[PDB]
Amino acid sequence: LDHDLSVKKQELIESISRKLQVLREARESLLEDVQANTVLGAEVEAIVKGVCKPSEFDKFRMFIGDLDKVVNLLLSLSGRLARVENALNNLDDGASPGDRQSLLEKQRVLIQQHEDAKELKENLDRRERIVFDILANYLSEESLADYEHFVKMKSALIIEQRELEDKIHLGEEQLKCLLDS
Amino acid sequence: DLDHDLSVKKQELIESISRKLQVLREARESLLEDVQANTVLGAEVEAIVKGVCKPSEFDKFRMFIGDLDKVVNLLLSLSGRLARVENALNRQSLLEKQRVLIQQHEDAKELKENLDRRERIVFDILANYLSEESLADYEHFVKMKSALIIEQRELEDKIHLGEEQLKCLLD
Amino acid sequence: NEGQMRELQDQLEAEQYFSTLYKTQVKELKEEIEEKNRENLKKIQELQNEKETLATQLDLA
Amino acid sequence: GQMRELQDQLEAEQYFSTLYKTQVKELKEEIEEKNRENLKKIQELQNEKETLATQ
Ligand SMILES: [Cl-]
Ligand SMILES: [Cl-]
Repeated sequence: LDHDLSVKKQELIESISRKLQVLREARESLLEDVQANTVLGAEVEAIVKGVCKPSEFDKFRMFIGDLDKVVNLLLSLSGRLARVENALNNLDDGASPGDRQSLLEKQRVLIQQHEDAKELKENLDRRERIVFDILANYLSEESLADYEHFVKMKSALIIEQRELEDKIHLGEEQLKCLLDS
Repeated sequence: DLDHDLSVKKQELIESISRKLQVLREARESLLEDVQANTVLGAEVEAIVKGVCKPSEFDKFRMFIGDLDKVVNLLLSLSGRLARVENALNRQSLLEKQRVLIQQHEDAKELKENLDRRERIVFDILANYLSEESLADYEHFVKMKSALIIEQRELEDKIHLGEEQLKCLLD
Repeated sequence: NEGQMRELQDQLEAEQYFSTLYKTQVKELKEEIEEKNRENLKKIQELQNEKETLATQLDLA
Repeated sequence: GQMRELQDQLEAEQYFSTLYKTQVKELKEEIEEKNRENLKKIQELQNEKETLATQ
């Protein structure tokens, strides 16, 4: 029976390794995509500098910077919240009650921070509609479509990248732990 | 046999530090009486404002007081670490930390400015609502708290250091 | 290293205080904007009504 | 070893401080602009009331 088990281990290892390979390829392709979207962004910025007065442009650049920062914030924050959540879940029964209470407190503070970040998302969207309405008058419709596509693509693409990175990291971890056997 | 000379020099030094440390502890106790009395007085002022003042203006008052502790303690922790890194001169990674630290210090200065603004506003709104005596109690209370946390932290740092050297030398 | 730990803890305290103070300030700012907006609205209502009382006089003469 | 998590917390509160600061800026600029516009309008209508007053 030992043969069956060993070959089973080998099968699993090979499969997981394949998944890791395909995910890496996806990392490369997606990186090409981020490069392209970045170039489109630079183009939009160039076009807007000409038509937009200095205040409008400062609100624009400030807006995008705050976008990147906001997204990364929500992803890191949601990350720690998920980790603490799974820790509390799989935590052994009994052990220490003060530990369960401290972890619950971490859950509380993280969820509150999440609400604050939510309000921040609302305000940032307000800013987005503000810049959208102001810039709609200044620029053409085609370049405008390219702009909107770009802005949405930046955030969505950043998230896609980070989630993928998490998956590949995890797969690599389970693979390593399994090979150690 | 100058080893004797050195040993007695130590013994004298440690004795001195023990004395000064005692003085600092007693002074800390008196300061503790002061913080308690001032805190109860604070509760009283809060009650009077609760009765006489409006809910909104009262809310800005609570905002002000809550923000006060945070501002003061912030400047004390910030000035503390800044002194730690500046004294740390007595592979150049630190220079960047110094930069961010001074920038944070300027930002905190701006925050102090706004807090002082709010202090003037709460003072103006409260002068009309309250008596001159109760007003004296309010001003005395706010300034007493602000200065008092600083004094407390300074003393606590001093004593903590004295204990550090006493223990370190005493083996 | 423990000095790194403690130093980072102090940093966290700092940025916490920063965030909190900026939050309270933003709130007081929004409340202040609504208050001044409202009071000013009142003022323009008064002024326009006084200009109306002044306007009705010219009609007769 | 788990201090890197604490570093993550610090990064989070950094983002907080930055975003709230930027928001405060846009708010201050917003109050100065809006106040300026109000001053303009009230000045205008006051001037109309003055031209009417000379009658
Ligand atoms: Cl928060
Ligand atoms: Cl800062």
